[PDB]
Amino acid sequence: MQVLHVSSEMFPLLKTGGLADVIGALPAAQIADGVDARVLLPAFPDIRRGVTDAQVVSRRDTFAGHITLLFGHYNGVGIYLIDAPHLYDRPGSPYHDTNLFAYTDNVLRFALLGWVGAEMASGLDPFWRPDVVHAHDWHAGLAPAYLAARGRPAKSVFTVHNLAYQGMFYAHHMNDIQLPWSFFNIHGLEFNGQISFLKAGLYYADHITAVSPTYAREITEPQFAYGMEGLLQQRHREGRLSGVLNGVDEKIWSPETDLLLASRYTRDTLEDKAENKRQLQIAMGLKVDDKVPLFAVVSRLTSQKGLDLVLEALPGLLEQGGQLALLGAGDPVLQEGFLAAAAEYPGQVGVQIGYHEAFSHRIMGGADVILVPSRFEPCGLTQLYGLKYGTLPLVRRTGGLADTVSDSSLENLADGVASGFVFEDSNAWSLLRAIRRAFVLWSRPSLWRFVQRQAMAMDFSWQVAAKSYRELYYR
Repeated sequence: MQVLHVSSEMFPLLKTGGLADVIGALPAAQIADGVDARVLLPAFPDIRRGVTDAQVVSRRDTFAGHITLLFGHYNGVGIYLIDAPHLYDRPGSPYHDTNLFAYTDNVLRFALLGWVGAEMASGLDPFWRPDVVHAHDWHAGLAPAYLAARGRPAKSVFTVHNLAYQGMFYAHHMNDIQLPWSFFNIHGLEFNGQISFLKAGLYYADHITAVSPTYAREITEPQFAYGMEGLLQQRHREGRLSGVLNGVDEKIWSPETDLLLASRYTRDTLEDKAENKRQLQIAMGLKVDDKVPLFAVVSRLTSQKGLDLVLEALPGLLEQGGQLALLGAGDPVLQEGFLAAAAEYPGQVGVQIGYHEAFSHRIMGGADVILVPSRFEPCGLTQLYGLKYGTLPLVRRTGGLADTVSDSSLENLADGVASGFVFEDSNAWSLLRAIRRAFVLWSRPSLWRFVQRQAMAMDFSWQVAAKSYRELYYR
């Protein structure tokens, strides 16, 4: 089977969001799983620097200028690049000028991405054509549309990584992107008076995907849907809306090999995790002290994430002996409160304001618990890391989290399935209850170790996502 992924970025060559890890990690899983997967990306400069061996496949004109299709490999997976300097050769963020405004011609720039995707399905490359074009997020949102206009030469699945970015453009661009006029219709890429690459992808795709089974069900509810509820419910009725959980690259994230840690450890050497802790408390300003549970937060500081809730809970958490190390940024109000808390409880509350992937690993590897109290969770990733590192996640029961963590109930404990802590409601009382639960578990160290081994044993690798999508593709 032959899938072609169409996105706008790919770890590690270029990344601005979690989407790029998928594109960077899924296709290789697929390759090893019976699916011949390839990737089509704009030829952004540092996307291009990475593919040393690129060679020409075709030189063509376009409704947006001279493209020249290249092909080479990267870490063993086939990459196609749309070489189009007037469009793609730009320093700064591939999405905007130094002055932080989008590139006005962006519509042309990503319609192009879609169109090449669709063209691939019609044989733009004489040696290889995809059975399925897998389009990814609004950037590739038109690919399922161009496909439709070509009477669906290959099947298309579109996954939404960010229901939030609608990919809006003015209606009068209909005259530039070369799709059938009829497509600009509420039943089609029309959305609140404008074009929407997303509504496009959402409407035209043979089948749609969200990043988790439940967030898949979730977005059919109007609270979640950013106004796409109608379409979504329908695709659901029809059975062309499901969720597939994303994966975790063992190569980057994994306590056995993580070169960022004071000490690597395994599921049956958890005694080795202790220096990692010690070091963390140290590095963060916290009483070095192992008799006590260290709760971490590594997240954008926002309401969606639940940190207002963490802040309300804080005093209680501290009251019962715990400590908190936080690493993130976002809403001012929150930043204040957490600094205030550090000031108020120096030694047991330690707060870094900012962002820092290297340091997050040291956190992920030192902490005892990882707090993910989301009001809703589009990209349930943090908690997978926790599980993988044996640092038990405490999470709200929503999106990916609801699919990924097992509460430390007696049931789950005896069934050897418990892997963390869960709370139902989005208020501080219920969070506190899970916090309480954590201490109670903590105070029975052998059980704690029991649950960590369980967390660590769970398979949330890409090989899993691969199977899932493989199966999808054959339908």
